[PDB]
Amino acid sequence: IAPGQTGKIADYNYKLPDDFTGCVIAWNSNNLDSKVGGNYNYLYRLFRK
Amino acid sequence: NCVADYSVLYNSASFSTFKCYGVSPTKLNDLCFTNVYADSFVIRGDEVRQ
Repeated sequence: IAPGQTGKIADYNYKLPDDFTGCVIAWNSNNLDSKVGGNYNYLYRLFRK
Repeated sequence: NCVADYSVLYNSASFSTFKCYGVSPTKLNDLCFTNVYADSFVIRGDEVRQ
C-alpha cells in the first residue's frame, strides 16, 4: 500500500496515485478482527483482466 | 531461442518476493533479450536483503 508500488492489492484492490500527499496509518488487530479457526469475512481479489 | 511467458510466473500466488531492477515487473512481455540467465540457489530468509 504505497504510491509507485505493485502487487496483488496494489493492482487489483487498492491503487494509489503516484503523486499522493498523505499518510499511511496502521495497527495490528489480532484481538479484534481475528476469530478462532479463521475469520472468513474479509474478501480479496487475486485475479482481474 | 524460446518464447518466454512472464505473465504466468508473475500472477501465480506462490512467490514470497518479485522485485525487479532495470525493468518494470509489468512491462516485460513487450521487450526481448539476446539471452536471459537464471541464477538459482537456496539462502536463509534473513539473507534476502543481501
